[PDB]
Amino acid sequence: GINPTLFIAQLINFLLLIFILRALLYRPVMNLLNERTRRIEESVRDAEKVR
Amino acid sequence: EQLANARRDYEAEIARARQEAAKIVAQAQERAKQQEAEIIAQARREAERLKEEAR
Repeated sequence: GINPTLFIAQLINFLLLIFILRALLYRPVMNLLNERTRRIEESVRDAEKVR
Repeated sequence: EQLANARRDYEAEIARARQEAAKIVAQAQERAKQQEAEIIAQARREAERLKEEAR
C-alpha cells in the first residue's frame, strides 16, 4: 500500500517546480519567437534593399 | 544597415545623376568650342585655298 499523502506531497513540489519552469519555458519561447521575427524581418528588408 | 544604406544609395543615385547632367553640359560646351575652332581652322585653310585658286 501507498499513502496518498506522500504522493500528493511529491506532486505538489513537482507542480510548483514545473510552474517555475513554466515561467522559464515562457521566456525561452519568447526568445525563440523573437529570433524568428528578427530573421524574417531581415530577409524581408534584404529583398526591399536590393529592389 | 543595408536597408539604411539602400536609402542612401537611392539618394546618391539622384545626386550622381545631377552631377553627370551638369558634367555633360560642361563637357558639351567645352567640346563645342574646340569642335567649332577646329572646323573654323580647316575652313580658314580652305578660304586661303579658295583665294589662292581665285588668284
